[PDB]
Amino acid sequence: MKRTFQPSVLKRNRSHGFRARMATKNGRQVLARRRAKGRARLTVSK
Amino acid sequence: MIREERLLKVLRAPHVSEKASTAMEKSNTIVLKVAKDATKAEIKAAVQKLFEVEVEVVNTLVVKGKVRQMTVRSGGRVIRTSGRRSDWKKAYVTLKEGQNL
Amino acid sequence: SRVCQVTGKRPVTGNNRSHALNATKRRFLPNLHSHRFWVESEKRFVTLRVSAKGMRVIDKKGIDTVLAELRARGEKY
Amino acid sequence: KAKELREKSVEELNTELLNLLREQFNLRMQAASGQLQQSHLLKQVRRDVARVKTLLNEKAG
Amino acid sequence: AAKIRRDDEVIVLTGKDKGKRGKVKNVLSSGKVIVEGINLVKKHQKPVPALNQPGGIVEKEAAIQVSNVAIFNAATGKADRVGFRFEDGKKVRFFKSNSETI
Amino acid sequence: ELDENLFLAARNLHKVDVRDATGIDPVSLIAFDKVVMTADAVKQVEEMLA
RNA sequence: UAAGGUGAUAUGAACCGUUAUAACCGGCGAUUUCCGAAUGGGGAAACCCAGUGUGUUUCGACACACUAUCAUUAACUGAAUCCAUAGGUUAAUGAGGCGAACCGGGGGAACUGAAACAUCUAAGUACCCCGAGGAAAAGAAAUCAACCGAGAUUCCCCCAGUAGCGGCGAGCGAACGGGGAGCAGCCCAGAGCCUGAAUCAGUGUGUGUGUUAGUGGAAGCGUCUGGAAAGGCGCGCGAUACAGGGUGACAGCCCCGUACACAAAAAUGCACAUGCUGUGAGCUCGAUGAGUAGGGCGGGACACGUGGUAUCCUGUCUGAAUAUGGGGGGACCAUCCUCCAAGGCUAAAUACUCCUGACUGACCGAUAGUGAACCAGUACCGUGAGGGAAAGGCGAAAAGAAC
Repeated sequence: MKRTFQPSVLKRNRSHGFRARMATKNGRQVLARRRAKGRARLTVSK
Repeated sequence: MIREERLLKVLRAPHVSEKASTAMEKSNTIVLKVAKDATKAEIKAAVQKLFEVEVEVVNTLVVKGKVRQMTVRSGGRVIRTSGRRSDWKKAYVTLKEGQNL
Repeated sequence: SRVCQVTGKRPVTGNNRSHALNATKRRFLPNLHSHRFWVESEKRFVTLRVSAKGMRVIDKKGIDTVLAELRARGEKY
Repeated sequence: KAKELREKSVEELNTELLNLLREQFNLRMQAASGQLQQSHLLKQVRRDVARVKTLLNEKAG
Repeated sequence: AAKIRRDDEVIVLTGKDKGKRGKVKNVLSSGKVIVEGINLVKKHQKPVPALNQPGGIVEKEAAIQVSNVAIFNAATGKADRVGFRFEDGKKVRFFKSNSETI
Repeated sequence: ELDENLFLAARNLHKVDVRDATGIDPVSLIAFDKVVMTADAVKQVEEMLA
């Protein structure tokens, strides 16, 4: 059966990547929270 | 033109392997480790100047490093660590007719 | 936005109150209009978004005075 | 080392820098090829190069 | 500002070697010293043909606390404490019981 | 009065406390084995205690 | 400041140093890849592609600098269109982004309580957004009072759970006045006479005092048990030092310290004193903030839910007097009392702690205390936002077990 995760690097980066987070102020607020928590990986960007 | 300091930077080491030895003894080809950002023109100039040989052509590839695992002890306690070895660039330098080291 | 360029009037919020006193949020809007004003000194028409109150103010003070005020505030016209 | 280096001029400091860079390259080749029992020379030449171009940068105003 | 250097004749104050004397060989940064032939331990040396040999059981000096030794006066023949003072603009050590420079 | 000479000489003795006759407190009067008061201190303590 | 060093892992190797230019510590510099506001254009962060100059070249090419947007200002040029504006190019200056709480402002719930629920409550709370500072805000009476008087703001304790508000239910809840902390008032709406006339900001020197490395510090031995003495026993000594920590068991006198007394090439904070720079002083005449006060309509704020409703704000429509004038004194009127709106500035007492140092605890002691005593915001889980652990202890010393 087809499962929900159907990976694609281009779609991954376009949806949750660093430049996508930086494009809006809500996404920029996501990054600030993750910096405050001290996350080792800020985004899915790799 | 490439400055001499750049040339003294771009060459890292001869690369030793049986593929390298066979290449030298078959095709007059020299295998080196080079700076990861060294272009083929830079490698050509560096070999031609620092080794005093005449170069036919340069072929390059990037080698991805592997994950290496070993332990470090930190205050009377051994902890397992993991990390990736750094990437490096390999040059296949074909010599016209000269003899190298 | 819905801001008068002379008086600075802008939308404010308040309550709708029913006979049973149910309160729902509402908005009070300024009586904004776009008008071409004849500036005698500059021999041209200047268009400003003004409320009717601002138009009365222009009548009282003259267009040149309020244009000077707008320049002082940095407002662009 | 920095004293008599400071006594030299810009052109002499460039010649010294070039000589140190060639010496560094030769040492690197030696170390790679399994020679160079004297491993301490690498750091020595690295710090000499740093000193020389510190002096060079401070000569240029 | 150390009070114990390399060639100091010291006397052990505590620890199964009281009264023994020897020269300091090394001063470790952890506040410990190696004194010639006092704190002897028996090391079970594993064989390593690359650099050493079959190994066997060897005797080495083990480090001892600096607080556990005292500078030896050799004039009074006893342990002594050491202070600091300036002579000709130079810091020097002197025996506290004797006031003589070391 | 507070004598600085007396105060300094008593700092390092741990079972001795020097007080000012206005710094007396109920616990310290009970705690120490003996209480020594000068006559001036006695008069001052009377004045405080009426 | 130094007899030891080349961070941990770390053993080793190759070396550096021993009055002084080894290492270490502090001030000031230098270097400071790429991404990121990211700013030459682009982009799926850490990558792709340039343009214009300057210089170099072994003619292959190479090095360096600049080139974002917006705001303000200036120069140049320049449409319909004559003048002119709009527009365009180029310069100079500034901004931009991040960050814990505190602060001001623009918006603004519901659960809940009312033993149901709609007025009301929760609550102008949570939350979103904008902006600033070391604090912010407020602030120099169109204020109170009561026929006596006080004299700008802010904060604490009372007044007082009072007077009131209130499906007069649930609930909300003052002021007057009193005691304290702290405490300076000024300027424009304008001319003359005098005139830099102190003032306040900026800069430069000098002194003082801190901060950023440091220095010296004072005194114990014998013996018993014991693996080891700091313990027992005996006899001594220091104390402006018996805070604390370590050392083979519990040390004032073994060590590091502690009391106390000193120290700064250099960079800086704060006080003063000076030098200069803009500033303005003082006197006399004046002037005294209009689409404003007030009003009608709809809302909101005041403890105050429209009520008999004072006062404040204003979305909408109106609209004075202007010092022989105006505002307020809880509907309203008359007396008489008090103040002078429609322009501004202003320290202290007050709020907080991402962070730095010292000290403290009838606070915890590894299922506790931070989620995290440990390489933890990690492993792992989730597309993502996000969630999120478990895991400390050989011994005094590795002497960590040759054979």
